[PDB]
Amino acid sequence: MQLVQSGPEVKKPGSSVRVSCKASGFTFTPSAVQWVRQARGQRLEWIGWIVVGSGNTNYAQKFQERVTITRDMSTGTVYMDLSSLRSEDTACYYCAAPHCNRTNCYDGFDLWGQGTVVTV
Amino acid sequence: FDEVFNATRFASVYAWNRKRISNCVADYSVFTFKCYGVSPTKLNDLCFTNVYADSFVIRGDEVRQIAPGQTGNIADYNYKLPDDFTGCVIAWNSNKLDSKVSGNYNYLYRLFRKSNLKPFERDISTEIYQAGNKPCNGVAGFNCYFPLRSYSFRPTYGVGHQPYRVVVLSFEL
Amino acid sequence: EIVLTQSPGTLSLSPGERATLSCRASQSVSSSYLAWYQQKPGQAPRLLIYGASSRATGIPDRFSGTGSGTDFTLTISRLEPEDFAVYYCQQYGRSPWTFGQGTKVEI
Repeated sequence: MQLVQSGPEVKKPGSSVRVSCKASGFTFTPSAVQWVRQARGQRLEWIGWIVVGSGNTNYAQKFQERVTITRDMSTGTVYMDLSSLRSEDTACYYCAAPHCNRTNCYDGFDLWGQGTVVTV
Repeated sequence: FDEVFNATRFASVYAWNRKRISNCVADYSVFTFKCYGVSPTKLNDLCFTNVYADSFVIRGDEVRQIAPGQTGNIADYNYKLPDDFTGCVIAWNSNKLDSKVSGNYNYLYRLFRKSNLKPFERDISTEIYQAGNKPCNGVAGFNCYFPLRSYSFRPTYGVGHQPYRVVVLSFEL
Repeated sequence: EIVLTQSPGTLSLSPGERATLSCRASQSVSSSYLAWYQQKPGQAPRLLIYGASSRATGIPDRFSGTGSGTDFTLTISRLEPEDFAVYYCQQYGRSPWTFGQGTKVEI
């Protein structure tokens, strides 16, 4: 009924970061989970989204070549991989998915994770 | 039995081709020769009078779901046997035959459907699916999903993703 | 690609009053694929409206939402002190996805 996200991480420029968004019931059930970033006091900015079922994915042109959203059915885990960290990326990252258990889905994005703080 | 094992090409799972073998004194002399209905003790002496022979290509790990009375992505949406199954489920691996350089994309398996399947039923229709409210007159990518996904079947994976051919004979009276 | 503009930037009205917000777009957006979010300092965002006309489960009826074409609006009838927050408008019909700028309401 909620989303679980890893704790804070620390990285220096040039490295890569992996963030895990772990849910329940994703397997066997359609679930379109997106990824949103938010710096301190700035507007929310979109990153990516992925369909847990078919693996279909789409990335922002700007964040292309820097973002890789990977899926794991067995553990019901979602991976957001970012490479070549830049100071502009230091921000909070949320994973959001719509309430989905009965095959059908709540069209809107309602569940939202606790957030993860990444600083570099 | 010369036509349903040495075939150059097999059908997918979202569809499947069977037959109506008859009037032939089945030389059952013919690897997981797992038989459920009647054991091979007397399979060479019978009066069945009517036999079918399906055909399927699936990943190794998913073969277990073929057996009756089990749940699974391909056994609850593509092919489910009845609880009173009377037949046999033969299967081996096609690691070095169906696998191809850079993989093969010709095989598919249905991923979404409205409801479960009834025994011995198939449905071949590629249309947008999924919604709460479904005002999806057009074709889109949010909750309107292409129903079929293609296997990978790369030239070389470890056992568990390689292609297994499985044939499920369905006897009758 | 689609650019969303949110106005007014800031609002200053006492509790109980009526506030109105405008979310403007640059191209036709299906009215079934728009939503609004509420954010308080440090917490996670909350879903308010899905489809621009359907209120999320359990949210007070004082909220209201309408609009069509390339301009959508949100109206709140009876404000209260805990509602002071920043609201973001998101169009979520056409890829690539997009959000709004943000607003503030106080007294």
